[PDB]
This record gives sequence, C-alpha cells and structure tokens, in this order.
Amino acid sequence: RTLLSLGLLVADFGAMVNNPHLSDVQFQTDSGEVLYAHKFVLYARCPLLIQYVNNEGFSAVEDGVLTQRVLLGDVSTEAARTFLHYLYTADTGLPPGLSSELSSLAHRFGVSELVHLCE
Amino acid sequence: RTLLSLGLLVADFGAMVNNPHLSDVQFQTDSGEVLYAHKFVLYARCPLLIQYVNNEGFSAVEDGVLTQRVLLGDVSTEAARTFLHYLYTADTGLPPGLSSELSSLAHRFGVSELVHLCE
Repeated sequence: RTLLSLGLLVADFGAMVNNPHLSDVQFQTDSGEVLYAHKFVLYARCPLLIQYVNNEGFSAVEDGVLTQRVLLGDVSTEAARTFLHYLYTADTGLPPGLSSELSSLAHRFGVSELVHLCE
Repeated sequence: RTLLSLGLLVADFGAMVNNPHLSDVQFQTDSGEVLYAHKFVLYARCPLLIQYVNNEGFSAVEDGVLTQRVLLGDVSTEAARTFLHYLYTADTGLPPGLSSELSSLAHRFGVSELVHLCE
C-alpha cells in the first residue's frame, strides 16, 4: 500500500512543523511569537517564500548559532502555522475560520492549489 | 482534493533527492559515488539512519563549508538512491532488481513498512 507509506510520510513531516530541531529559519508574527521552519521545506515547496526569506530576512545569532528570522506581518500566528503545516504535509483539512488569512498568504507566496481550496 | 495537494508535495520533495542544494549530509558508496541528502528528511523519517550519520560520519569541508559524509558500504549506488527516494517521497513503486538490497537497508535502519513491501 502506497497509502500506508504516504500516511507515515505525512505524519513524519507533520512532526517537524514549528520544530526547532534542524531549524534554519524563523518567522516572527505581529504578536511577537516565533515559528520555527526549515529551508529544506520552504525551498522545495514555495520558491516565493524562500525568496522572501532571502530578501527580507535578517540574521540572528543564539548560542553562537546563526539563523535567519523574518517578520511576517499582518497575519495571525495560527494562520502562519497552518500555512507552514500545509507546506510540510499538504493537509487540506484547514479551519475555515482562517481561510481568508490563508488565502492572502497563498496568493502572496504563489501557492495556487491552496487559493483553490480556500475558495 | 487532498490527493492533488499530496501529489504536488511528493513531486516537490522528490526533486530534492540527491540534490546538493541545502545538503548537510553526504553518503559515499563503495563505487566512490557521493549521494547528497538532507538531515531534515533523515531525522524526520529514519531515526536510525540519522544516528548512523551522527555516529559513523566524518566532517568534510568544501569551499569553507562543512558537511558530514558517511560511508555506506556493501550497497549499490542505485539501491542507496532508491532508499533515499523512499524516505523523501514514500514511493513504493521500486525496481524489484533492487528489492534484496533495499531490504537489507530497511532492516538495518528500521524502516518496517519497506521490509513489508520488499517481501
């Protein structure tokens, strides 16, 4: 069954969402909350988001280790997290209370399938 | 359709297989060929493989950038690549000419679903 194998893959990557381990990029929302992400995923799945990181980010050093942090304005921490979740897992079961915020994000960062789903 | 979204995710990660971009680990087979990999995936999908990397790897610096290289003995470059492909994409359509080599790898690194498929 490829569905079993795929189901395991989705759970595996889902466990990396907002996971500081191996994180080389951080998004900071308007609340001041930091969300951990991985360039591996951003680059593979969202060329425009990784360019935004490379263009508007700034370096931050914690414990002698350097990371890129990016401000991610005018969006709820919850929407930003759901967006990242979609990139890591392709999960389309997303809370409609967020559909409008997710759609702005998907449009800004060229995630067409997601604009489709957010109607 | 979650299947469309998932199909896109699988193609996206599939394009990272043996892709030097963002690579922080390399496997060297008996032929002397180097395969590029990403700890993000290994850690998310194969705890035993990432431990083997951390335990038996050695550091190599190219262009002032440091990577971990690991010898991956007694296996064909093609099998090693298919193994990595499975970790990145969960693809179960794997060439039976390799099933025996993949099974040794899956068993060594605790990928149970894959031992199942290799019969």
